[PDB]
Amino acid sequence: GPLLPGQSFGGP
Amino acid sequence: GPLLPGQSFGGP
Amino acid sequence: GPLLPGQSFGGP
Amino acid sequence: GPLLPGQSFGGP
Amino acid sequence: GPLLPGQSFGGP
Amino acid sequence: GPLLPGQSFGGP
Amino acid sequence: HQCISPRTLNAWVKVVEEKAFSPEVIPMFSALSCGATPQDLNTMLNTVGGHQAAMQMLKETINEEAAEWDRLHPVHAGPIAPGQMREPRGSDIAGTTSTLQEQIGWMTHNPPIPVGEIYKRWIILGLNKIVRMYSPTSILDIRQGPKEPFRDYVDRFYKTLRAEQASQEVKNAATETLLVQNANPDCKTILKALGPGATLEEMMTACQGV
Amino acid sequence: HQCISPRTLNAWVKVVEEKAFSPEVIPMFSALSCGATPQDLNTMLNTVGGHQAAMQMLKETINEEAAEWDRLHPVHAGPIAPGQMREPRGSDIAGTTSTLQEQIGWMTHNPPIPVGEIYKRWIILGLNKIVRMYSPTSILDIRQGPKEPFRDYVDRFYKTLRAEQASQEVKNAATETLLVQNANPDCKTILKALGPGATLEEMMTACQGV
Amino acid sequence: HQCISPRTLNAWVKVVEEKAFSPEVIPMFSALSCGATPQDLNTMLNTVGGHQAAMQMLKETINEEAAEWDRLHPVHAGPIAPGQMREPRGSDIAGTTSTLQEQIGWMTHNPPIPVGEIYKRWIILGLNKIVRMYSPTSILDIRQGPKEPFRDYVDRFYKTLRAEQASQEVKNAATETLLVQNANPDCKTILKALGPGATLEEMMTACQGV
Amino acid sequence: HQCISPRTLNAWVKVVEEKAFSPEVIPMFSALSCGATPQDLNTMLNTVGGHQAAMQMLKETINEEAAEWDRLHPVHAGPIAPGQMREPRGSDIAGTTSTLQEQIGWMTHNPPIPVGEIYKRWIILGLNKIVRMYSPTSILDIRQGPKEPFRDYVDRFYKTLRAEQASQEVKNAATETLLVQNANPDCKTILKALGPGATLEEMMTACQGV
Amino acid sequence: HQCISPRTLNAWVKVVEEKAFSPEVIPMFSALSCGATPQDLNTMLNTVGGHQAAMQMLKETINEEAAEWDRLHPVHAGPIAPGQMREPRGSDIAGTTSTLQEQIGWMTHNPPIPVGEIYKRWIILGLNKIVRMYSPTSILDIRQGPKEPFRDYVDRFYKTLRAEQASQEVKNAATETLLVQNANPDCKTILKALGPGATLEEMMTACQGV
Amino acid sequence: HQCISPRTLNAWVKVVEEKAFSPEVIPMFSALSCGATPQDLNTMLNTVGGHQAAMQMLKETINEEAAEWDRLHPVHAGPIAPGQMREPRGSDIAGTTSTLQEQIGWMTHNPPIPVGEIYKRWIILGLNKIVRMYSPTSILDIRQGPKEPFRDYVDRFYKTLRAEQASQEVKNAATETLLVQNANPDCKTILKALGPGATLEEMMTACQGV
Ligand SMILES: [Cl-]
Ligand SMILES: [Cl-]
Ligand SMILES: [Cl-]
Ligand SMILES: [Cl-]
Ligand SMILES: [Cl-]
Ligand SMILES: [Cl-]
Ligand SMILES: [Cl-]
Ligand SMILES: [Cl-]
Ligand SMILES: [Cl-]
Ligand SMILES: [Cl-]
Ligand SMILES: [Cl-]
Ligand SMILES: [Cl-]
Ligand SMILES: [Cl-]
Ligand SMILES: [Cl-]
Ligand SMILES: [Cl-]
Ligand SMILES: [Cl-]
Ligand SMILES: [Cl-]
Ligand SMILES: [Cl-]
Repeated sequence: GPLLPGQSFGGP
Repeated sequence: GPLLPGQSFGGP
Repeated sequence: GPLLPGQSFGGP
Repeated sequence: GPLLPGQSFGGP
Repeated sequence: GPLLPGQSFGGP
Repeated sequence: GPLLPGQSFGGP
Repeated sequence: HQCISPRTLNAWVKVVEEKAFSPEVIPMFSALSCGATPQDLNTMLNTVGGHQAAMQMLKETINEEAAEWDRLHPVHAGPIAPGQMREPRGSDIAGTTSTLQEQIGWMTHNPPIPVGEIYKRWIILGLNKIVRMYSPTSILDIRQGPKEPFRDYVDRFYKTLRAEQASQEVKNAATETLLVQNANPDCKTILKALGPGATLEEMMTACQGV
Repeated sequence: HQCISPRTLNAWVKVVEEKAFSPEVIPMFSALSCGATPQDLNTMLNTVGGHQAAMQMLKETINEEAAEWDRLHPVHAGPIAPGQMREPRGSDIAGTTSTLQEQIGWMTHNPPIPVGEIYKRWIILGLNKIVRMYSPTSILDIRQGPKEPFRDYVDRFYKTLRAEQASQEVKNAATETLLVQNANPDCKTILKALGPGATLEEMMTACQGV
Repeated sequence: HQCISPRTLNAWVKVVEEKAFSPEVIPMFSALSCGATPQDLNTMLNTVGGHQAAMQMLKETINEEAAEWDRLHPVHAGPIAPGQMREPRGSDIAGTTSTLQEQIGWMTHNPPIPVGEIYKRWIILGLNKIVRMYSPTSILDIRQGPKEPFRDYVDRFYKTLRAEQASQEVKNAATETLLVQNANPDCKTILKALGPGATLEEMMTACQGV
Repeated sequence: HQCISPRTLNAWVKVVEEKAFSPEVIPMFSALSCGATPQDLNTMLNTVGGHQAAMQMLKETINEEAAEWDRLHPVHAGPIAPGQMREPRGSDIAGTTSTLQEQIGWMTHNPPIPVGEIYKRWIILGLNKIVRMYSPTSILDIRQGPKEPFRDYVDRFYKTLRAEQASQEVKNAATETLLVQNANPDCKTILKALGPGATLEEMMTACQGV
Repeated sequence: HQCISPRTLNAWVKVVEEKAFSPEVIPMFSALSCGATPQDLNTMLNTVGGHQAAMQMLKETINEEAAEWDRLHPVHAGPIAPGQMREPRGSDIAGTTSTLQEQIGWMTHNPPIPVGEIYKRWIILGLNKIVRMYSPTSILDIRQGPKEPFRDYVDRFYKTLRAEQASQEVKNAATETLLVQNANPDCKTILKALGPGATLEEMMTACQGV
Repeated sequence: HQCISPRTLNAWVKVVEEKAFSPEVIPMFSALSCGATPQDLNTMLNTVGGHQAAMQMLKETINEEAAEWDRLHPVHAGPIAPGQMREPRGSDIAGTTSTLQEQIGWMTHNPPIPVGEIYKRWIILGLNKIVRMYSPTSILDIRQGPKEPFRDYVDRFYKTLRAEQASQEVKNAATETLLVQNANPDCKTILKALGPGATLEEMMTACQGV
């Protein structure tokens, strides 16, 4: 599960 | 008959 | 006379 | 005087 | 601190 | 003073 | 292979919105679809929202041509040599059973297999059937009004004839059969006073200002 | 690697504004996203303002596919040889744990690791679930009105069928099951007077002008 | 051969919509159609909806020029050598009996057969006949009003003369024959007070402010 | 180095006008700014009229990161060898003390010094602080109305969560903590009747039509 | 030789529509016409609908320069060597008696014959005569109003001076002769209180806010 | 050398129409004018209709810098060697006494003479004097209203400071001198309750919602 809610696509 | 109704052109 | 009436330019 | 009145620029 | 207020980005 | 008033930029 | 530019999809989507299924949308389809792989062609058709009745008629026409290809170009079992490529089936030309890389390999082969041109011919054939069928006017219903300028009537005449079903044999003889006959009586007397064999330019010029 | 042109982002942003999550936005997404790295794909998704409910559903679908990739393509510990490259994990394909340079190295390798195509398949899979789910109409509710022209009803029929959930087995049999049944009584008598096995072109032509 | 860009078709379609058959549409046709194969030229003509009367007049003019080409460039029977190419017939130049590949082979031959330039000359010849014929004003009807500024009358004069039928011999002498004669009496007295041989710049300047 | 195309500046200026400082302007900034030198980046920021409060906050954030770079990458005195290049200082990465040619030489070196990517990270870091700070809504104030459709509330939920300050640890747990709790009582009874561990797709589907 | 892009014709047609024959249309003509052959230049002029009075004045000016070229560069009879090319006549530079291929051969020769630059100089010379002649205002009629802000009057002053006929010797001395004299009495007292030799920046700043 | 694209002139003409002489027009001028020869720069300035007062001030500033160049880079008499090139004078850098070919030869020489960059610096210097001079607001007149949100006042503060004349030493100390002082009393009490050395982000956040 790489993608996180409220976070840009592709992580930080 | 490759193309199917209600399906995108070019199959799945 | 290649071009025909009611036909696309350039024949069939 | 190449250019003519009522004629396209650059002659026929 | 290279960037200055009221000055273009990248200095003079 | 190359540029002149009322004249195109870059002279005639 | 380079991709469909965003301006090419944009122009294809907008021309389907504006001109619907009028005759001039087929040449602009073939122009925008030039050198396109079967995958690019399927993408162009898939971007069309609405008109799903015609898109379904387009699938049936493509399936008919693909079945004719399989009857005329039967496949042969066996392993593909390292230097060559497998023959395209009917579904392969339609991009259904084929990858983008195989479509390129066919189109750049020596000799090349223009699967894109073959698929485009099927699509254009299906689009031609939709255009003439969506036309609600026959060439027999194009009659010049009492005050209709001759150029406007001839404009409606050949616009109807272009989208007409019928056949090319009818379209070739339509001018000599129906044009002068369905003109209003005042222009009709001038055209008959010219004798047969007159060009369209001679007919329209004789009735100018009327 | 060359970058997403400003006209490509512009067209993707505007098509999400106009067409929302209608079926025709997936093919234009895949067309605009062609040859794109995972970083370019994440950029395309990040430019979408609003529709954050579907974007969150898109993240969950991508996380599901990435977990399936890690179960089917397990990583192996060890130092990478100087000539080669490390295998992409699930987060690597999604551009989370991978750099732009590694994504290029995978896509231009020999043999290449098309991480962009794999990620695009996950995104399109998540977008397909959103389109059919955001559809508020079943194919069973598409009935021809007493004066609805047959082409308009068939247009709503296949537009509904395209965005329908259900399954391809239902979509294949929907025409023979529901089309003629849910037509108005006057067109229905003509279609039954044609016999089964009639093409869509034959059905729409038989009911023209009604 | 690279294809007609979507902006080139778009600009050709819009200029036919806006300017119709005014004189300035022929130079923009030839500019947009530069280096175009006969297939690209036929595509440009096929994209024109409406104006089908003029498009039919265009076909007749092309058929006339193609028949003249066949009388002046008769074909010779025999097998084509492996290094060379068959001569283009009249229908071949019009893209009717020729393929895209043969048109390229003719245009890139050594010496080249510019079938595109030859076909474009026929189309432009047919377009020139339509422009002057669709003009509803003769140069004799261009008279300066009592208060019409001299520049506006000279603007209508040469706009009419450009689209005028007549012949180049008439257009060359039209200024010395009709310009000063059909000017209003107040500007006329000034122009006759200049003596013959005055340039247009001298005539328009002498009547400034009137 | 090739220059910022006029369409790239045009699109960056217009997106700042339209979307202001909403979350989706950072990804489009990074996309439009791809492969850009520090001089190109400073040009993009300098073209922004208005929003000068945020642009001043952007300068302070860049000055903070540049000072951290100088503490972590201290310079060393000495003459530069003919084959190599001087190390970039903090002001050099920001384009203040560096020329365009040195920025290119750093970005195309072997190994390369991606001064553009380093500067872009600082700008994006400063832009991220402005977006979340210009947000006037917390995730705690997002409650579903009595008749608010569930998709609209979830749309406002994740739109707020995306621009939320807080931290990623809060954003990860926000769905399990606040989503079902702040739903209206009628949708709430359905969601609790599903059991924990339900996906977003399962939650939105269970409350469809309500 | 590559062709005039559709955006180049489009921009030239629109700038003639909008700005007519204001001074700023000549530099944009020369910019859009860069590296253009005489055929491309004739195409640009032929696309201009309307303004046929000025286009006829443009033909006369070009015919004058072409006659001067034939008197200064007389032709010599004799066969052209296989390695070289015939000299361009006056009509050859204007694209009248020359082909596109000969124009290219002249422009890419060694030494090159820039027939495009020579023809462009004639066209620009004819366009310069039309701009100043179509100007209906002399620099002597530019007087500052009682409440006209000084910048607005200086704006009308140099806009008039740019399109003014007269001569460069008059334009050079116009500021010292007419600017301060034709200013309103309140700004006039401030400017005379500065002493001669003051720059324009010093004059406009001294009268700010008045 | 490739030419100014029609989209580059179009964007420069429109940005002068819209934004006039606001600070953000200089960076977009330098961006659109990148790698431009002195002839391309003169073309960009010549396309500006209106604002002829500032264009005349631009000529005087360029003439001042050109005279300084001639005093600092004096010319030397003598024949130019076949392998090299003559030094550019002041008028040569401004494109007045130099050809396009000499400007290219200077810019591509080894070592190169960047006459375009030198001329651009003079133009930008003259444009910077026009922007700050056309500003009708000092930083001392920027006071926060009784209900003016703190972000709006800080937005007007730094927008005024950017276009302010004064000097960089004043702009550097303006925030510590005038920002908190000219805030309304309610926000002022909060800012003084933070202590000196507070960042802009800390000041704007402390007064949020007021
Ligand atoms: Cl549509
Ligand atoms: Cl194979
Ligand atoms: Cl009709
Ligand atoms: Cl949106
Ligand atoms: Cl690796
Ligand atoms: Cl419906
Ligand atoms: Cl039309
Ligand atoms: Cl052959
Ligand atoms: Cl008229
Ligand atoms: Cl803005
Ligand atoms: Cl260095
Ligand atoms: Cl909200
Ligand atoms: Cl016009
Ligand atoms: Cl020759
Ligand atoms: Cl005025
Ligand atoms: Cl302007
Ligand atoms: Cl030299
Ligand atoms: Cl203000």
